[PDB]
Amino acid sequence: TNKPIVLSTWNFGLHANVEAWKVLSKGGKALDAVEKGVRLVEDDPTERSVGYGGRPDRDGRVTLDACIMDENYNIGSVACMEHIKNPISVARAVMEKTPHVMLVGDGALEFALSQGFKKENLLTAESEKEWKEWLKTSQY
Amino acid sequence: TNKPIVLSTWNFGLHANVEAWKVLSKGGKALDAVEKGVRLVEDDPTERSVGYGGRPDRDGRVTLDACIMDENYNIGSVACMEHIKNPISVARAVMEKTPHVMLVGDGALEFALSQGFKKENLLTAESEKEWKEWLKTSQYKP
Amino acid sequence: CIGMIALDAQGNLSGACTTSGMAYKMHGRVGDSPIIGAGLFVDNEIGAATATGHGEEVIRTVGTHLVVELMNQGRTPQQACKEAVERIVKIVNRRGKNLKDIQVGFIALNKKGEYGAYCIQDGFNFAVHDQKGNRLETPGFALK
Amino acid sequence: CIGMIALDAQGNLSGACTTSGMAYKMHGRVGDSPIIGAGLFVDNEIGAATATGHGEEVIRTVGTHLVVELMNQGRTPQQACKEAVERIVKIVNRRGKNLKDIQVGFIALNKKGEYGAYCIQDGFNFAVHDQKGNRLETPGFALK
Ligand SMILES: CC(=O)N[C@@H]1[C@@H](O)[C@H](O)[C@@H](CO)O[C@H]1NC(=O)C[C@H](N)C(=O)O
Ligand SMILES: CC(=O)N[C@@H]1[C@@H](O)[C@H](O)[C@@H](CO)O[C@H]1NC(=O)C[C@H](N)C(=O)O
Repeated sequence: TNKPIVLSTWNFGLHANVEAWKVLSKGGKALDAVEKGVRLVEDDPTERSVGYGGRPDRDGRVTLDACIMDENYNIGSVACMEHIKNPISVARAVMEKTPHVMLVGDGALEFALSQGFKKENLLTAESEKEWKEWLKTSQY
Repeated sequence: TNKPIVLSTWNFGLHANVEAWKVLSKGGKALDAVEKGVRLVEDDPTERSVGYGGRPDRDGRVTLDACIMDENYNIGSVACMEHIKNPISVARAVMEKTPHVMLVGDGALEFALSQGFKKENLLTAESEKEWKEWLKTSQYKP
Repeated sequence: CIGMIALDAQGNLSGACTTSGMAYKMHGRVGDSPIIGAGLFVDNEIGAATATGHGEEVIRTVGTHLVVELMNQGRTPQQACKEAVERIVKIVNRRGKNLKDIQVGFIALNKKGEYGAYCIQDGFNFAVHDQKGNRLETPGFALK
Repeated sequence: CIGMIALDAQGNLSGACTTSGMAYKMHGRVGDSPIIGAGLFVDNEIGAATATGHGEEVIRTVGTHLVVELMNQGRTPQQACKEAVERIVKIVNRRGKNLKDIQVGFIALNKKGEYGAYCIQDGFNFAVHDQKGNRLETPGFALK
């Protein structure tokens, strides 16, 4: 048995893996390792397809989707949630703190706020700039 | 092969099957039959677990979920959508009229309005009454 | 929630699932009814299935996708629904929950027009209409 | 989107998936990333898988649930990802679409810590870290 071990998608997964390994190499839970690992990307504004710095929907709104699943079929999910930088952690709270497994839209934000997460502006100057250039080319 | 044939969940599925059969018995598409079939329940304000007349969330908002899938992997879905009586048909429009397969929340309503669906009050007097009684026993503060 | 699956005269399958969800749910709560693979799944080369009951549990086990893959592996609609229910049962147990608190049902149909159903607890019926007529049937259940 | 799956020292699996979704998507659009069985699926007795690429296609085929059920049937992580991708290829064709417009990939891990990955098109890579260290690997792909 080759353990511990972690796999993640794309080039930036190499960096996310380093964070997950800080947990895995010390005997920590896979659940903690994958949350910490992906939060790194959510936090980084230069990672434009995850959390902070994510390119918005056509209307200029940054809406995030995330889900988490542990070793015993417990699951949590948030979709189309705005203003919260770490949706993977809100998904973990949906899993651990509610009798539900999926919250979306306004209710997902409301639940996040109730859990102490802070409302932040996820739209970076760079993402806003690109969004506006897309509006010109697409003529939307 | 036993066909055409239609199955639906719960006792009110019997009455819903009759609608679907109006399509199936004349050789119509399964897709049309299942949409027509469930719309009957969505339209019925006395069936409180589907569409109009649905019991609201704990804050008194009626939000609907629905999805549809045809014979060739085409899919459409809407979740947590308000004010539209027939979410199954908005799901069908998502499938046929957009490059996406799932819209939720405000975005789902905007799309429905753009497709000509009419905004309506899905909360009935009966459901509102029951909701308020639940607030009393549960003691939840909306 | 009402889930409906059908096989038409052309021999084609389709399905629909629509609900107002769990009464008094948290704002923004979404169950299995709009999730492909959970509340509803259709594969024209195999069959179709739709689920009802506590949506959280159907999502957790990706229920209808499971039912259809079981039919793909050789089970009759009936056997597939039963094996699928039995998986939710084992998982409910692994999660230290009490089966009495959960209700999940599946109804399925294959390309031959054969159909079946199964549920965790008694009380669930489904309606079936074919050329012989429309009828209310009661499937077997696990919690006896 | 980033998807991550791991097997810890206790031999337990878990996974996480998070994204800002398709750039300039319609307001309210949801991809595969928050859908259990689509963007992510974990079963501690079998293995885990996560998907990336065009979300709509992963939802359509309930991709990761498929990958894990294949591992359950006996496939290695690698074979499970390959067959799953090959199912999206057949469906893409049945729907009259062009594979070149579609990118889907899966990475998977089983209880033994064996892993695998496969995708529709060249160009995707994934990072794997075990006791031999951290590295970027390239999976096979179907469109050649
Ligand atoms: C758990 C639940 O709400 N079950 C409802 C059941 O009591 C009722 O008899 C039937 C038909 O009216 O609807 C059920 N609702 C669901 O199926 C819930 C849905 N699957 C979901 O959102 O999870
Ligand atoms: C199809 C797509 O958007 N691919 C994105 C890819 O270009 C990018 O390199 C990676 C990581 O930055 O993210 C991909 N995004 C997705 O996988 C989309 C997600 N699965 C969804 O919501 O559909």
